[PDB]
Amino acid sequence: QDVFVGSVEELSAAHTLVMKINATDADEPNTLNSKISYRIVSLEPAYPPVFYLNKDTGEIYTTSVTLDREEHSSYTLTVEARDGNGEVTDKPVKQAQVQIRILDVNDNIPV
Amino acid sequence: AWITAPVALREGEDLSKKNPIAKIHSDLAEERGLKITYKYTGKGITEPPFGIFVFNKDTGELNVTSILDREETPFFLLTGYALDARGNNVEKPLELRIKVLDINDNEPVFT
Repeated sequence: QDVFVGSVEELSAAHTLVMKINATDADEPNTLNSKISYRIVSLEPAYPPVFYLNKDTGEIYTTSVTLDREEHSSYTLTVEARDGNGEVTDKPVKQAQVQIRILDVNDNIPV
Repeated sequence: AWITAPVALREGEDLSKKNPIAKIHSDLAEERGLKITYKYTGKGITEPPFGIFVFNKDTGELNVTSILDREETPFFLLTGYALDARGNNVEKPLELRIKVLDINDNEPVFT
């Protein structure tokens, strides 16, 4: 799909599951030529790395860097999907946007 | 080191051709064949408000995304850093401030 969508709470833990993505390829099935892997080519704000992408699965996890809803209430990522054994040249490929929406927690005290 | 006054930019103009508004670079790395990866920090990059700045990890450069407004903010305060592929902060930090300059784009209001 062109856009993928996910959510997560603030003040959460590492390796906490956010959402899944997928892609497909036209070489023969069960070959290194169609063996899909994933990567974050865009994030906003780009530093630090707050998310992790299992190349095993296309599952988006958190990293050890904690999100805050009082900082940002959403994050937009772009992701790129690759195969085989060669490496990235200047010629692009099709990429897809990810959208991670933040959930509040009760870290602020009624008075 | 040298205590600096900031780079100035002005409100209400396009900054496309005024970028980059900071840049880290080192030809002592070049003479040695060394590579470096960068980070920046502070306003717009790791702290609020946001929607103002972005930075390049490969090239050391810092950009401006938008048009400034001086009745939003007079100034901004950041820190750039340089680090190697084994985690080592390679040189003294880029201590770095930006100043926002003011023109008559509003008319007075009564009390």
